[PDB]
Amino acid sequence: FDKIKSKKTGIFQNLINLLKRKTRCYLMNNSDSLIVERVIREGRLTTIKLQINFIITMPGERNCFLPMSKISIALWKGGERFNQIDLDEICYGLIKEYGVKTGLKEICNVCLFPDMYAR
Amino acid sequence: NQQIISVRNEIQELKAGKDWHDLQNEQAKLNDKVKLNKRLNDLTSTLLGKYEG
Amino acid sequence: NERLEAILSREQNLLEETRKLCMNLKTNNKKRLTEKLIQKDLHPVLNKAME
Amino acid sequence: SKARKETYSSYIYKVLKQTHPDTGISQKSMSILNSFVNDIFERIATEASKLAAYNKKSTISAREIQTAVRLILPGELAKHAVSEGTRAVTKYSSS
Amino acid sequence: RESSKAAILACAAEYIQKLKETDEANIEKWTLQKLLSEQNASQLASANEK
Amino acid sequence: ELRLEDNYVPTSDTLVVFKQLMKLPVTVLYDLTLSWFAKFGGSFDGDIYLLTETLDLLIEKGVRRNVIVNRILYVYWPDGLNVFQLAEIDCHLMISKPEKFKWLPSKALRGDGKPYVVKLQPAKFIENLQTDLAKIYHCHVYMFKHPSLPVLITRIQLFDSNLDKFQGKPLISRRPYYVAFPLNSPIIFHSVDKDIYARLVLQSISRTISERETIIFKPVQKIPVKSIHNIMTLLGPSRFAESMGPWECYASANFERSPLHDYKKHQGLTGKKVMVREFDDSFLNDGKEEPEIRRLRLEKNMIKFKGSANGVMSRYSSLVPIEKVGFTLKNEINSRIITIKLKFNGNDIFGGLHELCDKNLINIDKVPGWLAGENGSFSGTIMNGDFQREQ
Amino acid sequence: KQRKDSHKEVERRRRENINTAINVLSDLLPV
Repeated sequence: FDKIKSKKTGIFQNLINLLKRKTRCYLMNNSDSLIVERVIREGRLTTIKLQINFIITMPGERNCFLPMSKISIALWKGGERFNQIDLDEICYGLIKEYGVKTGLKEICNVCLFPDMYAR
Repeated sequence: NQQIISVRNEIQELKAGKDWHDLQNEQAKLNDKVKLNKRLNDLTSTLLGKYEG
Repeated sequence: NERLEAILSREQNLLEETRKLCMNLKTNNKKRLTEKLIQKDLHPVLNKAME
Repeated sequence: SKARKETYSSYIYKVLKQTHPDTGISQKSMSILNSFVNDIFERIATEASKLAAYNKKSTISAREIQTAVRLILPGELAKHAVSEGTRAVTKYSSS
Repeated sequence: RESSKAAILACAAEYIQKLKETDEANIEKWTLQKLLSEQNASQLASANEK
Repeated sequence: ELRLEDNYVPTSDTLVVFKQLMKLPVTVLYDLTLSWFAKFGGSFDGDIYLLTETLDLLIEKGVRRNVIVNRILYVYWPDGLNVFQLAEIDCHLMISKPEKFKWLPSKALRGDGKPYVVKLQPAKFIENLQTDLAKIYHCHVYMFKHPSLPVLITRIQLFDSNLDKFQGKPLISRRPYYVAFPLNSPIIFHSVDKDIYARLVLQSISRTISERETIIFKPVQKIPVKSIHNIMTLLGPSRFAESMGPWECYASANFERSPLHDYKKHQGLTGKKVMVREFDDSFLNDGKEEPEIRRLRLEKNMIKFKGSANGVMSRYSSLVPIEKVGFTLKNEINSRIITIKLKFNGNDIFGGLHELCDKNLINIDKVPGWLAGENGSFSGTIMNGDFQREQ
Repeated sequence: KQRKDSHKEVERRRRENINTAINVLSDLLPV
């Protein structure tokens, strides 16, 4: 549990470092989830909002007896939440391809920087 | 009696090969990658309008 | 003896119909790789995983 | 553990084969006939050596056994017994 | 580490043809790599200029 | 359809089976024959109790084994015994004299190259194997567990019809074949024969075990092994496998006791004693000696060839004696590769080498592990200081 | 004719098999 908490904080701090100056970002929920944000220029001051979760669960009930962790993400454009099934599968695939570290940095690249990215 | 044993041995030999496993794993990877590309293109367009779902 | 002939024929036909699927899968995989995710619609994200 | 037990059952069965070749023996009957010979052996030998002690002679011998058997057996069986003992010992000494 | 001479010859032939087969695929992969790399470079240059 | 049943009678030579029967003691004969009459009866007239008292009175009179064997072969079952009894006698022979039989190992593998831990319920296996084999040959199969090991053993025998003969209609026998299965391991043990019948058999086991995913058998060794105990020790699911030779004490695991064990008798306080080694090579150079240092020299040889000072199993007999091993060293000198191939033969190679070490013909400190006995029963090539089993 | 399976024929099969191995190896050579 101690080492996994340390790793959790490490992943968050690395993401914060990779995003801090280009997009200010707010760790919240007693260090469990963080928020990032950029203003889309397609529309006049169109905002895009993303927040991520890394929850650690202590054992006791239903497979093993060890502490284990979970990742999930959420996205909004203009306050409008995007359907969570496809977003979760995106999180799943990109994390599996690039791990949590580079995978989540790249999730933020996708979600907070599409306008650059169209081609 | 010889021929039956020979053909049975060939039948057993075929399905345990490395290539038979590798091709299926590769096909699964292709399917995953194409689905991921579809989803990424769809969502980035949705972020940028001009989406035409 | 003729019963054994029949058994031999059965094993041979099932062997052949199982054999063809390997070539089917190989060609299908090659074609799908070369067309579906090599054309220019690839999301530049997956460029790293693809290389 | 269990030590090997003395028995005459093989000889009893063999003499029954000589008498009635087609006949078998029950286990209880075989124990009975195994006890027969030991009982007779004792009640002959004790009387014979007691008679030897009456003679005040050291050796228990053929005459003592002959006298003991002819004392203790009923007479009709005793005649056969002494005749068979005498002919058996004679056949032996003729070796 | 084969021992018998016949096994040695068979393994040598198999190894030879396997090397020959591997070379062609190794050659083929590079063209796809070139395509992907130039596509990524062009995409990034378009990103920079736009 | 063609599956046989226990009441059928095969044909064979009577004298050979008589000689086979003579190996067994009297008591097992009594038990086997009582069971046979109980299940099948016999030509003899009388109740089993009558049979019981006849057999009894025969044995307390001290009759010889020949009488009982002749009775069995000529009055009780004069025309010949059933296939079941023929299998049973061989079962008892194997159990009584295990060292007379030879085995080979075989490893079960699945598609991805992983070991396939075979787990077997006997009923499904036996019915499936019988149905698979009956379509090609007439087969009787008998299955049993070893009295003192966690192994299931199977005996397979094949029959065919008829040199010339009229309408007697028997089926002539053939040399049997054997297979064994440990409870939870990827390994299979089977007899040493390469006739097409054995190939058909082994192929049938490989076909029938699967039931959910394909399975194939890959041999791991080319030289047979005797004494099913030994091959079980070497390759069965156990602690000794991959801890052989100098590494046996971990398989024993008695050196260490559980942590909550008492303090004062924990061996750490008490310790032990050992001998100091010497490294400048004085061996080839050359009673002027005293007991204690010689004692610990012998202990050094003991552990180098046995792994424990007390010498966990004479002082030379090893855990599993090895009859043959072939090694092949490959070393690089001045960019030139050099081959040395050693071949040993005997009843216990490493015990003999240990004896030579005791007689001081070989230097202990320069005996490598592969020569000492680790990788036991595996002939192979050594490169880069790492053993590699021969293909 | 003469029936026999011993020396003078059993070695021929071994020689032929090794020769075929040599031939298949040689077929792959550049020259």
